[PDB]
Amino acid sequence: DEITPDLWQEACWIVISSYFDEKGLVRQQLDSFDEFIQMSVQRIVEDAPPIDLQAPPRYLLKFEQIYLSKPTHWERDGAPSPMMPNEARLRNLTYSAPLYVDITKTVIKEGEEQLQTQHQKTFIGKIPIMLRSTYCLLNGLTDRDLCELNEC
Amino acid sequence: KDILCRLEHTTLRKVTANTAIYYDPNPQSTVVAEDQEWVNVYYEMPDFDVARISPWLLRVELDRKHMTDRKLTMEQIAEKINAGFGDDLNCIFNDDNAEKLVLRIRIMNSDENKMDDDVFLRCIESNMLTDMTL
Amino acid sequence: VGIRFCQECNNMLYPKEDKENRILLYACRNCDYQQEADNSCIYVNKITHEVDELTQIIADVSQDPTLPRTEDHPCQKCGHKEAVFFQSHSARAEDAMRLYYVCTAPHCGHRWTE
Amino acid sequence: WVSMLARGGQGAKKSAIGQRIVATLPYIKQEVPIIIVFRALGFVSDRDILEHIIYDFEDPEMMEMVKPSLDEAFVIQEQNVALNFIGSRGAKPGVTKEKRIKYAKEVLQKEMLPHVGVSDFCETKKAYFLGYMVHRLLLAALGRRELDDRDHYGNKRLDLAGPLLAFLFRGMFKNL
Amino acid sequence: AYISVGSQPSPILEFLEEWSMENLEEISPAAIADATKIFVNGCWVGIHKDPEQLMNTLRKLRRQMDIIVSEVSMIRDIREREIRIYTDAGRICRPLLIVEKQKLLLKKRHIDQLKER
Amino acid sequence: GPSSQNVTEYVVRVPKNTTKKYNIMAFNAADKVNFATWNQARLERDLSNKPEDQPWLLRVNGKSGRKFKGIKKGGVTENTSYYIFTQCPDGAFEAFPVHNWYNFTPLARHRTLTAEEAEEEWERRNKVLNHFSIMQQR
Amino acid sequence: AERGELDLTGAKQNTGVWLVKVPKYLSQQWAKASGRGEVGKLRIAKTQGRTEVSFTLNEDLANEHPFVLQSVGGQTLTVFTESSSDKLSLEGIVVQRAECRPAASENYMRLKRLQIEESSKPVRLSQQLDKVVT
Ligand SMILES: [Zn+2]
Ligand SMILES: [Zn+2]
Repeated sequence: DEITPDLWQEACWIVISSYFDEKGLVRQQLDSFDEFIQMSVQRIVEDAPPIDLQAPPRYLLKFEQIYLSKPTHWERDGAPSPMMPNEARLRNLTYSAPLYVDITKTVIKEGEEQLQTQHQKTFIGKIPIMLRSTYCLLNGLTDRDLCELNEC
Repeated sequence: KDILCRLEHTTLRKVTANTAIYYDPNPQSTVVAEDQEWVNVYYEMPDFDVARISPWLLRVELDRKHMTDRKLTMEQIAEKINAGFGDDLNCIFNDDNAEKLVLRIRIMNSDENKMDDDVFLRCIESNMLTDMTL
Repeated sequence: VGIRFCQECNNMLYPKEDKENRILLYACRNCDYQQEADNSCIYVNKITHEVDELTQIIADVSQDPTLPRTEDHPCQKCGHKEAVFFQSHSARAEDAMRLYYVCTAPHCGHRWTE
Repeated sequence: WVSMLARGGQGAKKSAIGQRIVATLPYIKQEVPIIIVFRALGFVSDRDILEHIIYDFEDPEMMEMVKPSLDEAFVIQEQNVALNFIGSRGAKPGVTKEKRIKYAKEVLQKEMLPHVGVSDFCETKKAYFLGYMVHRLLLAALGRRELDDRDHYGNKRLDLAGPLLAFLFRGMFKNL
Repeated sequence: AYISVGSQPSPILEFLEEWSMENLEEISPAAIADATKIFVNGCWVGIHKDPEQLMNTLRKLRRQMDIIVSEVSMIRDIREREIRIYTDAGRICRPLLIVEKQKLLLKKRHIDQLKER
Repeated sequence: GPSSQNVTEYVVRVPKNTTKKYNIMAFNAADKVNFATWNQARLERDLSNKPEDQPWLLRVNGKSGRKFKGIKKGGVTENTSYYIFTQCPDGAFEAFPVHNWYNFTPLARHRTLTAEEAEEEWERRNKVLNHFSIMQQR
Repeated sequence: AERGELDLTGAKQNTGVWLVKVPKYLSQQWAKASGRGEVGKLRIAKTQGRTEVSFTLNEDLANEHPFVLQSVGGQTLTVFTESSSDKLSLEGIVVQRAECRPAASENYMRLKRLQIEESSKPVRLSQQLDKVVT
């Protein structure tokens, strides 16, 4: 109907409560990082001009799509394993996610024949991951789950 | 207050309402009737300019309030302009009774008798407004 | 005071006199075009430049929610009671505290100074 | 940068004309008169250039403000001449005129006002925006518009992790 | 306070074209005087002859989250005859309660619904 | 009379393909163009670059008449369309999409200072006197 | 008579044409029909002191478009065609400018929301992998 002044003080702090229940307090950090991973990284790869080689055969390389996996750590024996943030802190690791890109390689041999091969999910490096961001392991974990991971 | 005025710098720009340049080919019917009322009096028996006169005219309107504040007189301004430029320019001003204070300026007759004749008058206008000291 | 461009190459026309006719003319530099001058005034310099601020005011300012509105100054044209007032806030005036009123009635952008 | 020269300089010609507007384009050592930049864009006639700077010719005060700038670039009356003039000050000296004109077009095409456009058909768009910059400068000089405040946070942006990281990633991916 | 993350101005530009906004490449320079310049992310896109209706429409769309996202700034400088639209990242913003006719659009029903968040 | 309450209705036709493409030619209002004087008109592609990706060049009445240079519009009407309605005896309006938009600006025909010569005038940066006399020498 | 010469017969006939901007859906529907022979009817109603122009979409095509006129004094628009035979011709001179606007106020935005969604369909964004690529 309408909020009377006798109830405004409660009403306004119900509004403020819902804002923080949703946004939190580091939303600017997490939202900015999520946009960079979700959009900027893909845009930067898409905007890159295709690599043209000519020196005769002509080779073209195009980076199609970006993939990001969970923050992973590799043991000295080569076995991958998910990297918990607490393990990174204790073992002085960098909390990073492997970055993969789809690359299409088309070669023109001047014989009027075109051969196209795609190298799906080519490893191109590791991106440090902001904690509790959409691409962090802690994302979408209930408070009980976080405690099981020795995370506050 | 007399000492105050004698010290505070006063250039033409301070007491000048506006400056306009007209071609003014015929001095008699100079621009409009307002100048016609008093311009003729100077031209009924004119001196030092009957020989010739520059075509271009520089008309200066002087604010009454600013002139009164500094107690400046039109004759003094004409003498000051005459002193600064000597005979290079001819200055004609109306009487103080008229509600509008005007001061027509032209260039020497001898030159009329190389840059330009309108641009140069523009240079004098800026030169008089700022550099010239009243 | 006015500004003209030659009809030939649409460049700035500058004043010039002809000795033979002793009549003001406007001549284009890069064009050689000439035109008869009708204003007779090369230029006017306004030191005081007491430009009527009412001309500079835009009637759309009545739609500004942050401007104050007064019902004590009815519009002189349409008689609408509500009007919006504000100060010039224009540089080179050297002094500005007077209020400029604009009628709030739509389609009546009347502006005045008390 | 589009700048209006100060009136401090004293001269019969300088004082009479007034203050002239110059443009500091990127990759150019020295200030370029504004009207030359408009000529290099493809607008030669004074009416055309003023139509992009002054949107109301009925206003005489603003018209007199650009007159000193028109006289400064009166020598240059062709687009190619204007392009050569800008190229003469280019990042690297031009061995021949053809290289100078090509270099000047390159700077204007992409290095000047890139956000307006970076294509070869964006000259009209850049002329309007560059005229808006000159128009904005005239309003400030005429006192009709207040000078902008650097401390205003409307005129500020905060670079967070994303834009920060994206800036790094563009360089690294180019290296890759 | 919230810092805008940024979004593409394409949906806003397309809507402006669909709306009665004259493109900058099609108009004559004489028409710019009366009309209001439309800036999107600092790029002068065109001019509009009915700024008041356009701003109301833009505000309505952003409030309904139809074409304009929440973090998009629509500024009308009435004196300067300019409408500036901003969509880029780094803009600091804060949530404010909307008031229409000296009345908060926030009513008791919203508070009751929030109480059972 | 009938004009006070006249009502007119016409059909709209959209032919699939037309042998001739439709373009838009625009001139500045201040240019004061006059089609009556257009006894002859020649439209050819410019040669400055040295085809479809280059500006146009319009010449009217040969050298004697005004010369205009056309430039393709940078903006792309991806979310907009332009059509032309032409009156026909059948009375059914016909709409033809515009292939491109071109803006034509007049070109001056007078002795223009050469780039090499403009360098000489550059020494007179601001010491230039009697701007009128500059073109007299040329 | 030359290849570069432009035909001016249309201009000499004082041919008048109208320039109208239309939305994408109206053009898309016309494109969808592929030019069957009819896409709608334009209705013009003139009163004692006002004129009303509107367009009606074909009922078959769908399975009102009021027209707002604009002043032409701001520009001189003429239409020229480039025939496939390399014979440029001037169709005529634009005599009126109009704009087409939709009738729906709010429900139209739903179509735009889908259109924006369609425009953003090919906008690729990074994907998350459950397992590290091996
Ligand atoms: Zn000329
Ligand atoms: Zn009123």
